[PDB]
Amino acid sequence: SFNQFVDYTLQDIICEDSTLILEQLAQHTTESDNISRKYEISFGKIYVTKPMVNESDGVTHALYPQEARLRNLTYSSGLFVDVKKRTYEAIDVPGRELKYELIAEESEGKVFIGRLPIMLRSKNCYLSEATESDLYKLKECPFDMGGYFIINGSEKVLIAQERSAGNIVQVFKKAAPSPISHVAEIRSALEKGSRFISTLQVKLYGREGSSARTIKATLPYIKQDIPIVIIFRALGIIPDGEILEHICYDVNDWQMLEMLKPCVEDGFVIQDRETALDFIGRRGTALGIKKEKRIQYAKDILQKEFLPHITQLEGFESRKAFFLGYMINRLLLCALDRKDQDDRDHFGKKRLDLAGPLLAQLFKTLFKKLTKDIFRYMQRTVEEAHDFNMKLAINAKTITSGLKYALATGNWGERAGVSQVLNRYTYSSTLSHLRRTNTPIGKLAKPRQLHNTHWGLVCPAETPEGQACGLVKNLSLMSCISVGTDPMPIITFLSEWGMEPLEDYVPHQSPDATRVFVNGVWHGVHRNPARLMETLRTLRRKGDINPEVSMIRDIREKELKIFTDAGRVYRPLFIVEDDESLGHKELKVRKGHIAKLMATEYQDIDVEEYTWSSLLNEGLVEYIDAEEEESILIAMQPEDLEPAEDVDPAKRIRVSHHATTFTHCEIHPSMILGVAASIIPFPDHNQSPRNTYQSAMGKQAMGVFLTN
Amino acid sequence: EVFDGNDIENNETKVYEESLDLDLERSNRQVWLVRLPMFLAEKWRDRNNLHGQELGKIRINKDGSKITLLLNENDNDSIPHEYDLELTKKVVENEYVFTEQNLKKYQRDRYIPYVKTIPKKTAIVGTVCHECQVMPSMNDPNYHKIVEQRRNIVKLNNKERITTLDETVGVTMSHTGMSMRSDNSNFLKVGREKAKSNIKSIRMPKKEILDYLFKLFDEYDYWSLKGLKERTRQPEAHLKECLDKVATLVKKGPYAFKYTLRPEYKKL
Amino acid sequence: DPNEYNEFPLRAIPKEDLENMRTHLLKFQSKKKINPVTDFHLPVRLHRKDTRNLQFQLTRAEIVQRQKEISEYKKLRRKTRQLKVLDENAKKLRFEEFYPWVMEDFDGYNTWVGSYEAGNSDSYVLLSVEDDGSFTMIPADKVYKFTARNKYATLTIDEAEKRMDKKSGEVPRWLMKHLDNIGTTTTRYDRTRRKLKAVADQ
Amino acid sequence: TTFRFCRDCNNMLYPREDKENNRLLFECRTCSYVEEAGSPLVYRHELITNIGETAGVVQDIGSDPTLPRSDRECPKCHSRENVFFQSQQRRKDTSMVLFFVCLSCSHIFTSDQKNK
Amino acid sequence: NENFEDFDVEHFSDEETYEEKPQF
Ligand SMILES: [Zn+2]
Ligand SMILES: [Zn+2]
Repeated sequence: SFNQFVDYTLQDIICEDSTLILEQLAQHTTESDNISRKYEISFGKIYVTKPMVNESDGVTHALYPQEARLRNLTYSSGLFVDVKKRTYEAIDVPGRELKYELIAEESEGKVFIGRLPIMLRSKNCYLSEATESDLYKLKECPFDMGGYFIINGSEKVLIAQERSAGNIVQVFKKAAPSPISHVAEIRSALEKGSRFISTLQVKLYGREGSSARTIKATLPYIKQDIPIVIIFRALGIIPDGEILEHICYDVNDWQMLEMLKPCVEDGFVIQDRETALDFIGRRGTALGIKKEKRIQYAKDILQKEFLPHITQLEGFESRKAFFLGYMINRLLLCALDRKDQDDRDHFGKKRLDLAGPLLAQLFKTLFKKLTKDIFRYMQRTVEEAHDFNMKLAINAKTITSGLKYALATGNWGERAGVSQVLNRYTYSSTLSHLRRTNTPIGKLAKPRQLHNTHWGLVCPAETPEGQACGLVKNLSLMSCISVGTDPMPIITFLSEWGMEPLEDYVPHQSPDATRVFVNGVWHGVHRNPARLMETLRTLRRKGDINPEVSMIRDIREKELKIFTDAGRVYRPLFIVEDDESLGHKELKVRKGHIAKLMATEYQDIDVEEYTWSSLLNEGLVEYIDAEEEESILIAMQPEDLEPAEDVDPAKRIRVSHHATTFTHCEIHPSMILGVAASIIPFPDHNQSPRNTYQSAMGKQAMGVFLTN
Repeated sequence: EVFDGNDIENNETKVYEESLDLDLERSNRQVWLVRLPMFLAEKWRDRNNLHGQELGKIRINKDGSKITLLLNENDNDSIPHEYDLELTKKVVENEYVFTEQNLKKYQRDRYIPYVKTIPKKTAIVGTVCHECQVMPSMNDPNYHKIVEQRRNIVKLNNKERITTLDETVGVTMSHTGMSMRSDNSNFLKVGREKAKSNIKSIRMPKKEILDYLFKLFDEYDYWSLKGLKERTRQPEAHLKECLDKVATLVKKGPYAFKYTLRPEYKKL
Repeated sequence: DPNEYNEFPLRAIPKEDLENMRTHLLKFQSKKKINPVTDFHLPVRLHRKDTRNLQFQLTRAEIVQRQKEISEYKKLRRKTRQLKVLDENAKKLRFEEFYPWVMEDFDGYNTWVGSYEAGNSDSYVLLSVEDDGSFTMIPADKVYKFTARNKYATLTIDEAEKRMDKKSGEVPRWLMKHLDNIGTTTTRYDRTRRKLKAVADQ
Repeated sequence: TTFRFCRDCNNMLYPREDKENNRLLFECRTCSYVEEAGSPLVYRHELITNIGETAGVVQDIGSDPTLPRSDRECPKCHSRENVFFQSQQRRKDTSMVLFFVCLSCSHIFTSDQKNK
Repeated sequence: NENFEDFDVEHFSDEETYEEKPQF
């Protein structure tokens, strides 16, 4: 996560608010001063130094973590960005449109913007390239794994923060006293933009015994809950048949149409797109719009604020309308009891914010504040006619103190307990702390209980016994968190392999079409999803698609979901193929691959290096998260459950499951445990609270935490 | 071309030589709506290409309505030259192709004669009946090139990593904060361009300055201190010492804070 | 190869007849087939006008009728500000598509307002069949969905905001059938027909 | 119920009386399109639902690996191999009758004995 | 300070539970 944040996310944050334009009006009392000046400061490429420290007397030298721990320094490195100053001027002729030109003062020029704390053993740290003898020379323990920050000489670990996944439609049954029976909400969030969270709630009024059960949705920046038909007509879908086609995908599902009948009756008197937009414009919360501009205000709200995770550009009203219809369809499916309400505790519906995303959002806030200060100083200099000093414009202490304060104290802002002092009682205690996850807690769910989806991702018995029981979780041994990839290549690939776009999709002519979702965004439909899923799986198993990408085919409700976002917890699994030579399902990994692995391992203690990525690229293993785990069948043991079927009475009773359609096999079942639970001898012979007590108490033992 | 609509003055006869009505006689041309892959759409939509040259041949075999493209060899050799045109819609309804062209601007019952209409020369180029997609043939020798290209679409990374400065860390801080290096840039040097100007005004005598003030008051009755001073190039103390004697300032009117001629001298 | 089929050559359009002319795509959203050469009261008028406050913009028939009748009658400021930088292409689309395409016939029988569709306007290539069987290739740039407006006498917002009020009870099932029976808030076509038959009586 | 829509404006039709024949005609509230009603039923409200229990059955339902397999008797193919699932309609009080899908003919045959 | 995982119950400290339900 830290390497992703340093290598890619920093430039993305810089390029999001790169250009800072200041326009100076002529303010001309006489026509002799009819010139308007346009000053632009633009941030370019960002540079990072090796970790280093500047002392009192101004000398800057390389800082190593041993010195930074001893001298109570911060193991940080400098950030430098390229700034090009643009000066545009134009003749201020009233009525005539201004055409600016450069005065050739395009000065450019690395400028120091702050110190980013460097997590140890990351790509920027000195200890990444260090050998064992180099680590001994630097008085660093070779057993030390890194993974932490040094802030003021304290080893700070960033606890992974668990949050609900974004861009997922979740339908919730409200309480009996509430007039709203069901609520379908989506926490619509975007990654390549302002990172603002806009929640669209589609709500179904009236209880089951009631008759006037209408559906009203909570658009952002709107004081009232607009009926869904008015929103559909405001999106350009006037007739009732097209609206019901967008919502109900089966013409024979008359019960869904019967529940939609009060909704179309409610917004019956609005029959035009402009009337619907002006109706939305009446309820605008800004309250500064004149009589005639409410149409454009409603269009602007529907474009830049209504479901921003799909698009922010114009001309995408059809996709937003189809997604709104999909939300209403899911809401009515739960309302008709065809599907249960969404499980809040499903671990596939969760994301874990590691050091990467946490430092990313913190640096986004700090850099927005820094750009605001740059513009404020620049406006002061151009208004009060003082000379512009480049060094006073960028206050590097802003970014430096923000990162240092949010890492030294756990308060993630300007959420507590994000950064904790790293445990150093034993080695296993440090390992357990570096894989610890935290779930902030006031909802109606049950997050403290161990869920089914927690299999192989978090430890079944490793949690504190106090008030943090179940809220604080520890990763299993093989579990990994995805760092996130760009969904644009996958979306481009899908549209060139038969995915019909959502603009020219009609559900009644394509009743068997499978909806295609990429990162929670409905991008279109596919007529033949089976061979598409086969193509996608063959690309991922050969490494063409990044192995962290999770692709889920839900055959029952005809959905193909692809997730490329960060924060997904996955685990490796063996691949079980058809294997027509043996006539039965078998693991793709064979004894030759195992021999290559042991040959590489014993060479490390001259043949080709056969690494874990060699298994990953040859399709022998695969990365499965909790969403994809819902659509696969896993065998616990290869040699016991793959081949088709006197027993030792001392052995435990095993079931063969009487089913040979396996798609995956567990690598080893002992890998469902975390660091502290893997110390326990025979944990399967113990009562589970005793395993939890030992996992808590293994961190309080005495050993040799580090050799240095 | 900004223009005003709802014109009951028949101004379109005088401001538009071309007729504003839609031309409809080309609407019977048959148009096939064809969807292209990335490489072919890249080489068929760029404006520097497409000089009327032949791009291939179309073979339509009536046995199974199989429509094939037979591209010429002049463009490339990595791309295929036989493409299977699949018809996703044999009959397409209510889809037309219309053009947009700039005009010749040179030479209840309630109505408002202003609707803000932007008129443009428009014409139906043709009618769409066949929605097509272009898939390369499976048996083409260059089809594996397309498979490799589509695999390379998701394989390569368009973003490079952050650049790490490899020089000594103090050399990078030679320019930062504490620095002997003064800024040689001329960016936002408002003080440099403002302190270089010096307006210096001699004490040329009383009769000549009052004659000049009377000439300027004959030119315009109301004068500001800055405007009169830049018109006469005189110090503010001496200019005020003449202006209080020969004129007066307005404190309350619409022309307040302006020195205007005394009403004894206003009639002269 | 045997000539048992037809072999039609394909050529691109010249670029001399591409400059300062854009070939968009027109798409009517209607269940029934719409043919502007037959179903439309000629002359037609496809302009880029304001769609705000329809049912109150008189059609070209009444415009020329009013033209005939009026011819017969005659015969401290803020020095600096922050500019939010934005991409030029989306600004050009917002400025161009601020007013939608509006296609009206002569009597206003068919008034279609076109909405810009940004989905797959860049992957579309038009193949225009020539008279000699040849194919000319035209790159499509924009796709517009056209929806019919005021075909059934829609009603304004003031009555609508009256109707969403819960002070009014159940909205009657045939309220605007009854309103058309009364003669309030009719279509543009009916209003133009009324004015034309009133003028024709003199 | 078989909801009907207008063939001119694609808005939904509503029932209306007439007196010259005393029959059932569905009326378009938008553009007054009228046709005969094919059935006198205008509104049905089911309190017990039997649709949606066999939902999701597709041409490749057998490609799902998570679905259990059985050796039961298909009474259209006499094929032993088939997949099965419970009632997909997720009401809390539905029965646990199994729905079997033959992978050779895609017939939906159940394990119910009250119906059979 | 201290950092111990052995959970010691804070006695006489029901005010956390009193403040959880301040209205009836
Ligand atoms: Zn109708
Ligand atoms: Zn069968």
